[PDB]
Amino acid sequence: VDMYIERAGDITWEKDAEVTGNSPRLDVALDESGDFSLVE
Amino acid sequence: TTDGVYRVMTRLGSTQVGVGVMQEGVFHTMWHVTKGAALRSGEGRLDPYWGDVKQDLVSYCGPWKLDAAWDGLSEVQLLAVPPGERAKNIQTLPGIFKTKDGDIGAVALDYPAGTSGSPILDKSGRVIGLYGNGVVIKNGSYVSAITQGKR
Ligand SMILES: NCC[C@@H]1CCCC1(F)F
Repeated sequence: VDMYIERAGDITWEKDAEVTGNSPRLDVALDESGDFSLVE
Repeated sequence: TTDGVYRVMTRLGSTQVGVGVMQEGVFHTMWHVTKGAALRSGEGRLDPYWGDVKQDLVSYCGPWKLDAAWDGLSEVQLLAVPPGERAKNIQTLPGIFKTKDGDIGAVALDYPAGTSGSPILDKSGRVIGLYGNGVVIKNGSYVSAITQGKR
């Protein structure tokens, strides 16, 4: 299984970016396997 | 070895399994993308150097170099590199993961799995973390932590 990388761009901020998405505030826990889960 | 954002590909045909960041000679991606396997870059090989399953992060060729953090107030940009698509910037105001150990920025953006490892940027262009470890809220909406390592 060949895993390989290809360059896709510079790391830059773009002044003309599409803007979208909410900003939810969530209670979460992070377990030993790196998995986030919701908490109540 | 050039600074930049990179696709992580696997092989019949090829498939994009994720994305990563080259900075200061070190390649940064998420553990779940590569599981720590070595990577080919042209005719050269990149060997894993550090990784941690709980943080879901791995670095190649040297220690983790990215250390900028979300300022908690400002919009950020996901520099998404989806499979089959040109790198593109998506601007958003992060929400928050509140945890017993402190708060983590989170972006409520849902891109294909092969986008995991895409960098999230602050206004100065610094990588404040990587996209693709997160949680699902209601109606199948995914929310990604802004996952940053330690330099
Ligand atoms: N291919 C082995 C993976 C290594 C050992 C644990 C950390 C690491 F991901 F770099």
